[PDB]
Amino acid sequence: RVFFMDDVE
Amino acid sequence: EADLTDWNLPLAFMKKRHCEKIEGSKSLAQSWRMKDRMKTVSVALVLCLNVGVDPPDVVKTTPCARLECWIDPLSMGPQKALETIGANLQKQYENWQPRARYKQSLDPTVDEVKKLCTSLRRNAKEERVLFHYNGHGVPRPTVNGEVWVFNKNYTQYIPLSIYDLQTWMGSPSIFVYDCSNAGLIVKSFKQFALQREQELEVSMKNCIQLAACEATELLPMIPDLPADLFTSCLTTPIKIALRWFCMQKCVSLVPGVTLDLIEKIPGRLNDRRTPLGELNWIFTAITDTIAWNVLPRDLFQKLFRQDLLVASLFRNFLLAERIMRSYNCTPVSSPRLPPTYMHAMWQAWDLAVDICLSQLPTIIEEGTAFRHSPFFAEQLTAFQVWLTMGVENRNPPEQLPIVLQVLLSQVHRLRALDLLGRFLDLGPWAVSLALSVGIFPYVLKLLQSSARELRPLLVFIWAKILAVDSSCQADLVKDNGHKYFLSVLADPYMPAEHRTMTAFILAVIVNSYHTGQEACLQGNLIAICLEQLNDPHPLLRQWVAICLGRIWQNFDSARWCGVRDSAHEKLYSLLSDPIPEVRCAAVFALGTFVGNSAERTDHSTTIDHNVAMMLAQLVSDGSPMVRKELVVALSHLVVQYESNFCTVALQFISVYTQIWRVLLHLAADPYPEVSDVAMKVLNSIAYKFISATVQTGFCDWSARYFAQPVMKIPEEHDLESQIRKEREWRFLRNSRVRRQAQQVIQKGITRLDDQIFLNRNPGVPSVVKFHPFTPCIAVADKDSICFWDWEKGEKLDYFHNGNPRYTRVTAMEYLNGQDCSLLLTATDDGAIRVWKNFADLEKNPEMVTAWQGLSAGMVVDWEQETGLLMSSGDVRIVRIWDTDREMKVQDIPTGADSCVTSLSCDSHRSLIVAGLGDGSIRVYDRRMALSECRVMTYREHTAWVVKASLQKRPDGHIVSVSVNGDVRIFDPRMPESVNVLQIVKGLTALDIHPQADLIACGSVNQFTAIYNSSGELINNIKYAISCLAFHPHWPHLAVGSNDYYISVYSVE
Repeated sequence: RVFFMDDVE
Repeated sequence: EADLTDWNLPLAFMKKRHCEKIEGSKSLAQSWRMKDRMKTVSVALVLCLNVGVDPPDVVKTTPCARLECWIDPLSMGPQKALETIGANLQKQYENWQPRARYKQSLDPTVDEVKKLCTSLRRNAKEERVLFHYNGHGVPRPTVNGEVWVFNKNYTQYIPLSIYDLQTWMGSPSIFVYDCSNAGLIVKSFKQFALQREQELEVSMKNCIQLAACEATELLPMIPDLPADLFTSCLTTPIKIALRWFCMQKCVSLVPGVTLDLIEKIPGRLNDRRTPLGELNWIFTAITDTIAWNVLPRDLFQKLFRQDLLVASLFRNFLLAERIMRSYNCTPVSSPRLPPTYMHAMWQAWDLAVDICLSQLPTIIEEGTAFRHSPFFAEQLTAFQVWLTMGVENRNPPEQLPIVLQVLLSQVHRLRALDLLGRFLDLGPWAVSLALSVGIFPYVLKLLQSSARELRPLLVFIWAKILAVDSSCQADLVKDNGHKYFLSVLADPYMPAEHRTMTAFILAVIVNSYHTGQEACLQGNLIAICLEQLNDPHPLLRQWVAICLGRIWQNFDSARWCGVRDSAHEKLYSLLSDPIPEVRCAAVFALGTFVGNSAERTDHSTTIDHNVAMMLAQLVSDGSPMVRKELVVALSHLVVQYESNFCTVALQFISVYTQIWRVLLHLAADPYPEVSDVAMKVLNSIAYKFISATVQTGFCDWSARYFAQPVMKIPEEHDLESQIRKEREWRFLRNSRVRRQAQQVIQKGITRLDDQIFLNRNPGVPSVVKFHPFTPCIAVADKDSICFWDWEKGEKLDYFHNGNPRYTRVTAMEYLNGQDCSLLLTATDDGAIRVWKNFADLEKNPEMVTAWQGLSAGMVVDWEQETGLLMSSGDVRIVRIWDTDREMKVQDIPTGADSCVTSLSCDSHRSLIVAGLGDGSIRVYDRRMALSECRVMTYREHTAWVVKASLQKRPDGHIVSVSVNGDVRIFDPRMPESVNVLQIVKGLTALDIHPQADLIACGSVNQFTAIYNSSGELINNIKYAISCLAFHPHWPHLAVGSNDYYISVYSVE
C-alpha cells in the first residue's frame, strides 16, 4: 500500500 | 374540517415496487482498479560530488553552500566525506523504500556506471529502477545531451551520453537529476526517445524523470540552504520544509524559533503521536490533497497511487517546487504536472507547522506535554460542513484524501468512518469518487480490527461499495472479510438495520461466485441465515432469503447443508409473509434451491416435489412480481425434470401435471409481463436449450435500494416540497368540492333535465364510473375503456383493457380517489387490473398491478379507509383482497346457489351486503367467525337484484331492486323490509346516490325515472338504458342508452 495503516489489531 | 380524513388514508398500490419498473440497475464501468503494481526493486545512486575541487564552470563564493545530504564534506576529508554522504543518501532513500537493492557509485567512470546499470537491469528486468544523479561536482550538461563523469585518474571530466545511459537502462525506470541545467538533461532524454521512436519504424511514457532545474536556470547558491536541495526536498521533505519555514518572514509572528531549536526537535518520522511524526503525517496528507485536487484522475492514479516510492517522490516534489520557486528555480518532471505552488492547502500547511512548532520551546525547556494538532479535526469538520449541503453533484470535497489519511490512525478513526459512510450515502457517484481516491485497500484492511465499535460503520461502507461495484467480492473473500461479516450477522444485539446491511453484503459476495459461496458455506452462513429468518424486520428477512437463494445457486453442497438444516421447511413460512418483497425473495430462494438437484437420491426427488407443491399453492397471489418469481421457479423445475414435463405435455395432446396446470394458469395472467414469461416457458417445453432459461431482475432491483441514500429525510416528510404542496392543494380542492356538494344538497333537489352533452361511443357503454373530484368519467366498453369530461366535452383516452372477446368489464372503481387516482377494472372472468395515468396529457396509459381474482359477471367493492378490496361473482364465494399485503385475507362462503349480482359495504363497520340472482339480499359481518359471518337472509324477490347498494349513513338502508322493479328498503337490524315500492314492471339498470336519496332507474321504452327513497315522483325523462352512475358528491347522473350515447345530467 502507498500509506501505512497502523493500530489495526 | 375534512382535511384530516384525506391525510390518514393509505394509498393503495403506491410504493416502490409499483412505481419503479422491476429491473436491475446497469453496472457502471468501474475503472478505480489499479492496472498494475510496479516496484522499485533496485536503486542506483550516482554521486559526482567531486569533494575538495570546485568545477571550473561555476566560481563558488567564499561562504558558498557546503551542505550535501546534511553533511559538511570539508570537515572530514574527501574520501570519508564522500562515503558518508553516499551512506546518508542511502539511508534517506531507505526511509521511503526500505526494501530495495541500493548500489552507490561514488565519482564513477563511464564503464562503472555501465556495469552498475546493466547489473541492476538484469536483476530487475520488468520492475522500476531508480537512477539518482548528482552533478554538483561536474560541469553542466551540454545541449548535445551528455552528462559528465570522472576518469580513472580524476584529471578530466569525461562525458556520458544520455543515449547510452538509457540504452544501458530499461523501459521501466525513474530518473532523479540533481544538476544545474537538469532541464537540458530532460530535453535531451525526450529527444533521444523521439529518435528511438523514429528509428523503430524503419520508452518515453514508461520512463519518469525528476529534474532540479529548467535548462536555463541555475541552482541556488545561498549559504543557508543545503547545496543538495532537490534531493533534500525529495527524500527529507519535513526537515527542509521546517528550515525553509524558519527562513521566511512568517517567523516574525512566532518569536523564539530558530534553526537551532529545529535541529533539536523531538520525535521521529514514524510515531505519529510525536511532534515530528505528526508533522510528517500532516505533510503527507496536504501533499496528497494538493495532488488529488490539481492533477487529473488518470495522472494522479499513475503517479501518486502506483507504487510507494514514486508516490512519495512526487508528493515531496510538490514541496520541492514550492520551495525552489522562491529562489528562481523551477523543478521539471517528465509528466508535466500543473503548478501547485499557489494551492490553498499550502497555507494550511504553514498554519499547521506554525501551531506545531509554537510549542517547541516549551517542550524543549519546560518539558511540557505535546498537544496534538487540530489540523485533522478541523479538516474533518470542513468535510462534515460540505456534506451538510453536499447533496448536489457539485465540485468534489477537497478533504477526501484527508479522510483517507485520518483513517490510518485510531485517534479519529470512528469520526472518519462515520463521515465516509455519510459521503457514500450520497449516491453511486460518491462511492466511485471514494474508490478512485483509493480507500478500498485500507477499508479492506480495517476488517482485521476486532474493535466492536467499527462494525456498523464498516458494514455501511462495505454495503455501499458492493452496491455500486460487485467486483469486490473476490477481494473480500481473499482477505477473509466474510468471516467479519458473518460475525457481525451473528450478533442479536446488533441493530436490525446493520444486520440487513450485512445480509446484503453477504448476498452480493456470494452472487454467482463459486469461491465465495464455498467460503460462506464453510462459514455456516446457512445456519446464520436460518436463525435470523423470522426476525421482525421486512428488509432483513427479504435479504436473508435472497442470500440463502444465492448460496445454493448451482451448488450441491449448499443444498445438502440446507436439507440437513431443513432450510426449505423453515423458508416455507416466508411464503405467507404479508410483505410482498419477502414473499418474492422466498420464492426466488426456493426456485434456486430446486434448480440444482443434479440427479440425487430419491430423497432429493421427494424434497423437490414437496417444494413444488408448496409453491403450486401460490398461484392465487395479488403481486405480479411474486408470480413472476414463481414462474422462474417453475422454469427451474422444468429444467430439472425436462423429460417428465415433456411426457406430461405429450400425454394430453400426477405431480408434474399440477405444475403444468399452474403454469397454464400463469400463462393466461392479467399482467402482460407474467403472461409473456409463462408463455415463453411453456414454449420452451413444447419443443422438447439452455438459452430458454431466464433470470428476473428482482434481486438486482432490491440491491438497488442500498445505492440510493437512506440517511436523508424522505421527500414526503418535507413540508415545503413541491409534492406535498400539490397534495395539499388537491386536498383543499376536495374539501371545497365536498362543501359545495353539501351546500347544494342542503338547498333541496329540483327537477334535473339539463343535458350537458350528447355524444357517440364506439361500443356499448357497460359500466360508468365518475371520478369523485376531477371532471372525468370512465366509461368501459366491451373491448375498450373511454374517459370523457363533462366540462370540456372531449374524449380524453381510449384504452384496450386487454381481456378476450368472451369476457366483459363488469365492475369498475377509482382507487385513491383523493389524489393520484388509479382505476381498478375487473372483468367477468376474474381478472382484476389497475390502470394509472389514464387522463394525463404527457403520460401514456400504464398498468400498475393485476391479479386473477376468484376462479351477474363479477362485482367489486373498494374500501379506501381500511385498504381492503372485496370481489364476488358467479362463484358462491366472497373473496376479501387486501391491497396492502396483496393477498386474500378472508374467504366468507356465500351459502347460496345464485350468483352475487351486487356488492357493497358500510364504512367503519363490517356490513358486507350482497344482492343475489335468486333475490335474497345477504349481509355479512367479517368480525366474527366464517361459519357465523352470515347475519341476516331475507328473501322477498324472485329476480336478479340489479343493485343492492348500501347507504354510508349510520342508519344504513339497503336499497335493493330486482328486475321486477320493486324497491324494498332493508335494515341490518330488522329481518323485514321497511318500505316496499313498485316502479317499473321491466327494469334493466339503476344506480343510487348515497348523499342524496335519489334512485335512478331505467326502462325499455326510453323512460328514465329518478325517484326518491319515499317513492315520490320527481322526474320521468323521455329520450335500453344499461348504465347509470351518480357522482359520489355532486347530484350528477350519467345515462347511457343501448345506442352508444353518453349524457350527464345536473340540477340547474
